[PDB]
Amino acid sequence: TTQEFLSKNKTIESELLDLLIKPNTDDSILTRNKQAIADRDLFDIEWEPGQSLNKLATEYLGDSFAWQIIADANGIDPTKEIDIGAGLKVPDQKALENSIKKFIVNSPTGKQLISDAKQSILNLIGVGDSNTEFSKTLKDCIGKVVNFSFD
Amino acid sequence: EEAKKKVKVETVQNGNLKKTLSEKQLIDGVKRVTEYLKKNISFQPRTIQNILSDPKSVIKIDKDTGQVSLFNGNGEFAALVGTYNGDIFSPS
Amino acid sequence: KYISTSYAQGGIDLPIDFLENPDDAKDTNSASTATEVDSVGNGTVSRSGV
Amino acid sequence: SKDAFTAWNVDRRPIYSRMPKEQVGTSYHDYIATDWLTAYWDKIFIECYDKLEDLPRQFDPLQCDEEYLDFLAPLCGWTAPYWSGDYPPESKRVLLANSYSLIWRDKGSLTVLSFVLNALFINHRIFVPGSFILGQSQVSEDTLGAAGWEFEILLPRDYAENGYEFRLTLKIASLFSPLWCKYRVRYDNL
Amino acid sequence: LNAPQLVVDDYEQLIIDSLVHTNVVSNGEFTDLDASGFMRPFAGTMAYAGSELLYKANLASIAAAKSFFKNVLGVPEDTGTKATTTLQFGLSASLSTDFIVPINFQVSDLSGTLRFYTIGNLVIPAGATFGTIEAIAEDIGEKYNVSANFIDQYSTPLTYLQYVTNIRPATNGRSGETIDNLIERCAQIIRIRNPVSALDFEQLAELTMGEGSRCKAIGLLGINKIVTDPQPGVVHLFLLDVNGNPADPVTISTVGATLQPRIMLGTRLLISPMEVLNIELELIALSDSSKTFQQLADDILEALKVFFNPANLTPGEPVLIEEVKFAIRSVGGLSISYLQMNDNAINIPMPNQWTIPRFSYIGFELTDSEGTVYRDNVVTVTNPEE
Amino acid sequence: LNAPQLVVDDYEQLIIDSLVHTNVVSNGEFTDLDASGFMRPFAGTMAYAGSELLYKANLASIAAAKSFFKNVLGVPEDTGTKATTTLQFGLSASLSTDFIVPINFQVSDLSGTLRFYTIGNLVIPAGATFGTIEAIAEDIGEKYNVSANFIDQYSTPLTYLQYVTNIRPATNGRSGETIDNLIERCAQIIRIRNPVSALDFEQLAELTMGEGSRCKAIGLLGINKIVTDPQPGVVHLFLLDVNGNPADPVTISTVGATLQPRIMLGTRLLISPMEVLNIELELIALSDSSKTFQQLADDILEALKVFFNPANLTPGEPVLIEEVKFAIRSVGGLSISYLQMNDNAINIPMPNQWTIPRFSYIGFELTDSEGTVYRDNVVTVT
Amino acid sequence: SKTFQQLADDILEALKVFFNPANLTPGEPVLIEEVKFAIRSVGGLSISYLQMNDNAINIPMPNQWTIPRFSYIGFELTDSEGTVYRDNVVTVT
Repeated sequence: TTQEFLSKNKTIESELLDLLIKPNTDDSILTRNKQAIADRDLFDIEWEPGQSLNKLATEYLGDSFAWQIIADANGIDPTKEIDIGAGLKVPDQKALENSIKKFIVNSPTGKQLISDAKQSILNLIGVGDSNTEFSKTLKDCIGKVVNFSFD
Repeated sequence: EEAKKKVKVETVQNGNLKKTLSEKQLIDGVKRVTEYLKKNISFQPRTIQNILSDPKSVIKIDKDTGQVSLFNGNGEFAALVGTYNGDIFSPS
Repeated sequence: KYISTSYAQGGIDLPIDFLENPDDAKDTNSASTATEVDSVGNGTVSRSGV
Repeated sequence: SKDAFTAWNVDRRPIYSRMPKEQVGTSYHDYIATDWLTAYWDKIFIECYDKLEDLPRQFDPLQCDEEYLDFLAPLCGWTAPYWSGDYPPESKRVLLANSYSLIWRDKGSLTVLSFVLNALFINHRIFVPGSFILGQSQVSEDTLGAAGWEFEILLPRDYAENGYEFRLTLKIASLFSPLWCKYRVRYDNL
Repeated sequence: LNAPQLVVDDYEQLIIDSLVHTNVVSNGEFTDLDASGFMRPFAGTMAYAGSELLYKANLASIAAAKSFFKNVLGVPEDTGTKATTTLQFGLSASLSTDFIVPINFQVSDLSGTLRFYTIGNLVIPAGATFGTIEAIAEDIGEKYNVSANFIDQYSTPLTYLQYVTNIRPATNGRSGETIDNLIERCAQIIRIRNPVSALDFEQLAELTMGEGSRCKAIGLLGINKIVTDPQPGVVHLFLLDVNGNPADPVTISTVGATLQPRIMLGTRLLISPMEVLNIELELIALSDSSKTFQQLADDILEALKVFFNPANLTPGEPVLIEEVKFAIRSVGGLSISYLQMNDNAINIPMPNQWTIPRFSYIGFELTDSEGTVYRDNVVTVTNPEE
Repeated sequence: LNAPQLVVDDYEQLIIDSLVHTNVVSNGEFTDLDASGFMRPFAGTMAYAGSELLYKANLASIAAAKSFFKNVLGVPEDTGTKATTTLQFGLSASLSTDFIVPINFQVSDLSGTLRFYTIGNLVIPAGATFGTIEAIAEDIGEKYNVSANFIDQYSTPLTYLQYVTNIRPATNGRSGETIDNLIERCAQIIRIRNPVSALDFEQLAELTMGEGSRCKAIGLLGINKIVTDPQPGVVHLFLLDVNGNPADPVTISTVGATLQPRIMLGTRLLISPMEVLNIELELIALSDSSKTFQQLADDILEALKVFFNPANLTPGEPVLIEEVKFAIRSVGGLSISYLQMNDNAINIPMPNQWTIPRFSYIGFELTDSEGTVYRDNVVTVT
Repeated sequence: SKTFQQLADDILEALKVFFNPANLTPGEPVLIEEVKFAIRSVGGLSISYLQMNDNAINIPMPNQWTIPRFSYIGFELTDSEGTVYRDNVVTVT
């Protein structure tokens, strides 16, 4: 019944169930901004009186809600003050599409081309849900009746 | 373009709502339904309070039509209480 | 809208009962109520079945 | 279309301050109803803004509020008997602060056990039995010795036997002293 | 999950508070405080956006904690566990050729609702009449934890295949884990380095031995298993295998090999199988008629099987009759009158530090308002040993 | 689980949905949805303020994670470190008083692009001609990492100050840190582990000593080194120095100071020098004529030095003559006929569990097919 | 898992809900099992002894028109450390 075991040094049954802590960077709040737009694709403007991120988004990106990209391109907390004469980097409209990195992912179903970028650009590109296919939209609404718990 | 067109057309009042319920709207709807059921438990039919007393009983809110239903522990359909649109819950 | 299609999975994406209808009740089974009996009086009486 | 700094930190009206102002006489800022209707939403947004600003503080155990100690306990690895809602909040702060740096890193060491006992406000002495005790053993005739896997936790007479402190010490020793070691909680003979 | 809420986030509450604060900001110049009045459109329009924004603003801290638990220590998102059993197939006659039962062969119970599939191809050599192979349940869940000789119905007929059954009761059916179980799994990774002070408890019960097993670490316990004789430098492990029985010697050897490079040099590790105490329950309860007698009995049996899970039980700890009665009442729709465990109404202490309870038999005597007495008896274990 | 997304994916969608909600609330009355409507400016302004709020919430959750890393985990996030060096100021005269260099003394390279500032006040005492103080870069970045003597230009001359230079090369200049590096650095803290097995103790001893030293950890071995009398809770360490000799007391103290705070309660750590057994080899082999005698001698000597390397030897294990023969024959150009280790042709067992072999002499007696005898003695001891 | 004061407050609210007139059927006996379940449903405790009107049995209703009323609760709570929290709450008026 009992099995006397003494101390050892290196065993493979322990390697089988060994390493646990895994430092993988997966989709989370602290990995949304991993991807960076190339420096050659930006414009280096100067902060002047009367400027705001809304204006910069409107003139350069054509959309008022695009400011999230600009701040994400600069590491700027918007509610913080931008000093007068401080430099900012504004993304181009036509040069924002080349920050979309396409790679092939392997699946038991098959190869899939996948877009990768900072999440702000992903939201801006998919605005209006134009890029996604209608089948995806129908898939997420298939389960309309949602199980709720009662107390 | 589609939103204002759907706003112009009068809502069916028996099928799909014009605005599909979101997750937070679903949470608020379950809150309102639970409040109403806890307030009106004594007037509920014998069948409804029988399933409500079950700890394994579930309510089910339709995300697109707003219908709220009661299912017992077995998962079979038991009864319907009302409809929840974006703002108010209407019992039936 | 009318060409795009997606495929879900039997257990991964949906419960399996979503893909079956109650009309076609599965074939169940039960202990047979017709088992022949030995009235000889030598041993157990049930002969057929299990 | 004004900047976020002025709207959130100077005006503190992130909604109203953005309403158009240019056409004096007929504009949103020229009618006080616009100010009244949006006041609650600006208030709520500013409260949420201050909460978000203080959020990074709330993840520091020494600086956070007591509502966050239980929320941060799983992050520091404190679940199961190793954690307790009955612990005083200051002890919770001290245990959470030194989890990855002292407690889990060197678990089983004398320093870790003594630190955990001190964090819970338990004066104690860790004493390894031996044949030579510095207080009273005489150099001429007494001998040197050691216990091995044995040690003891001596508590002052201020505590009551098998009371709160004795049984808390037993629980802590079971959780943090190495399992193969023989330990006994005892009254300090000094 | 239990994170403080930064701001109030509720549609109706936002509407009401917005109207009241609009009244307050003016010196009572705005009096339309009716939360369903003519200001309902404006306030509701504002409150819709307000709630849809504050709902996400309230998720910041929990998002940070989830990101920490996910990135720096990747933890798999557990979905469940499928029950497994061992099917024996028996042929009608001795063949001159080797019979083959294909992979994914479907077997079921009498009712036809629980379905198992063979793991791989079974080759019964020519001249043999039976052969065994493992089968896995169709889906996750505790409802697939069936007894021995329950799964014997098969639809597709094979030539000369006479019968099929399950020799073992299917086990390890799990529907998933709660938030607290996942939290505990994450925390054990944070604190298991150099197992000391009953982290041996945690290194084997769910690791290196399977999911559904149990361990019990006792310090200073010699080969005699007598508490009053402590042996410094000795750690004794008592093991219950993944099947819920005392551990097989092969599992003992495996766990010893796994733990050898992790124990302190000079220390002695002892590993022995755990022991089981059988619990027999008799319940006399009054039914509220909100459930049928069969439904009540099934619910009570399922609740007790959850309660007496070795994962939910601490070895060596006494079974408290109040806790059992609470677990029974948590089913709902009944009122407990009397409960007997092992022919008494008192708490059941474990014989020693390394004995796990295992409830085996339960008798029901349910009385309704009309006065019908429903009597039933259920045996849950194969036999008193296993 | 997967963290929820904090920002709203589509804010114009939020505005449109809020307007459809106005119609829902009014049950088919509020149908206006363009910018000229009454509700659209309010809804849009609220949506934009909410976008700002959710961006700040995202930043706040990220900062909360980073602050948890800094305060609890102990790993701060690097947003850029300013490079630091050690400036030395050399005087032109030996003052009778104290020479005080103020803080923030600006020095720079020849181009003036890279500028450093003293971190503190430099106090050269009376009778001293030079003094050292650390300086920090003007800005973050890797461009401030220069070699020695490259930072010597200063614009504000001081009386009696002859030269200013940096004896050290400026280091620790980084322009930032990716999230991958920070995550891996956080994971490294969690992985930290005190030694608990014999191999762990040995490896930790080698790390403290240095490349080329060896250790042996034995449990239950008392201070008297008597195997027949075990002592509970004792871990004996036997060390062979980085030079191959038994560890001297200074090395013993150096490794003890490092290993003492790592042992857990109830364990007694004893550290003792290793023991060395000298191996003498006498070899008679037949060269196949494929290589010269001198080449064969050099190759066999090198192969045996590799074989008897401390890293290749397990302390306390016997020296097998067959393994030595295989190591010698592994060169290929010879054929061993006779091998003697310490005047014997049998495996040498070590006297105790803490002895490592160390060969100190080899006698080559090589022969070719023609009968030429090459004889040599090589003493490999220091 | 909870402080003594939090446990006492939660048990008090649970019992106030349990003995709410709307939740009580007049003329029905007050089952000690039901009170034990109501207290245990708080979660952070484990009941060892409960006495209703100086007895550990069900209290039958005098007639068919007697509605029970919660009047007094005596808390004697203990933790694994042996600390005892003692209190006596009168719920009248």
